[PDB]
Amino acid sequence: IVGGTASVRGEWPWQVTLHTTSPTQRHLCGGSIIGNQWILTAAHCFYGVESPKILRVYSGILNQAEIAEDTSFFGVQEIIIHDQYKMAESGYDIALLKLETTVNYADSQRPISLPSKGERNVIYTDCWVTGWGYRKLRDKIQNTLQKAKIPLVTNEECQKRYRGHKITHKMICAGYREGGKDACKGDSGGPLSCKHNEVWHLVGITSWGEGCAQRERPGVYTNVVEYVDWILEKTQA
Ligand SMILES: O=C(/C=C/c1cc(Cl)ccc1-n1cnnn1)N[C@@H](Cc1ccccc1)C(=O)Nc1ccc(-c2nnn[nH]2)cc1
Repeated sequence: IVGGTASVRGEWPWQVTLHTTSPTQRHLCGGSIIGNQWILTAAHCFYGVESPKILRVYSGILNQAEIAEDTSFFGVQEIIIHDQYKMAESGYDIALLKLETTVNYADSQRPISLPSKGERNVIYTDCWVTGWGYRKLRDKIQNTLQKAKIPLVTNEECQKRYRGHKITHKMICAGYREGGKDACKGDSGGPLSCKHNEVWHLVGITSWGEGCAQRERPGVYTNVVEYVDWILEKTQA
């Protein structure tokens, strides 16, 4: 997260850190708890991942330093990637992880609500991006979970900033014209969370951008409301 600040324990309890163990254990991507056995994340996180056995999901984490060999984690039973997905920049950048065991909800770990199709006209004014990603294009994975409040921009605006791409209706963009606050490397798969009528909604999944926090280059996110039917179908199995 560029231009953000350290979060406090318990303020983003749907946020998880997904680790891979191959070739060695490290943070791979963010994710969001959406059900007792279900993490929603980005499809692009699973490049080269041939088995769910190498994945570990850690919940209730503020600092990566909390994760040692003796720290509890959730195993992954199955990775479900959208069948139209090919790469992040062309969309369908969404995936589900079915956990091996169930998350017992607490103030440290609880699900975020999905957006409603009836809310497509809602102007979300209180949106936050979170994660352990770089704080500059060249930086490193953060110990402490970061947060930044970032304004949504219209898809029409976003398209003008990425004329070499197609910004689709299943994408949503966020950023300042002058830059300075954005997701960055290591934040992908995590949530863009918007508070509306005193409830947090999972509006976006951190997906891609050209550089981090650059002038006239908003961050691009998977537009979650455009996938609620897909999420339902896949979780009903
Ligand atoms: O995490 C991201 C974020 C990309 C991104 C998203 C938005 Cl909304 C706006 C700008 C973005 N960036 C553009 N250039 N950098 N960020 N991307 C992942 C892509 C990816 C994930 C998994 C597998 C392959 C590729 C990444 O680089 N992740 C990442 C994770 C860890 C490290 C890392 N560094 N040191 N140790 N681990 C570096 C990069």
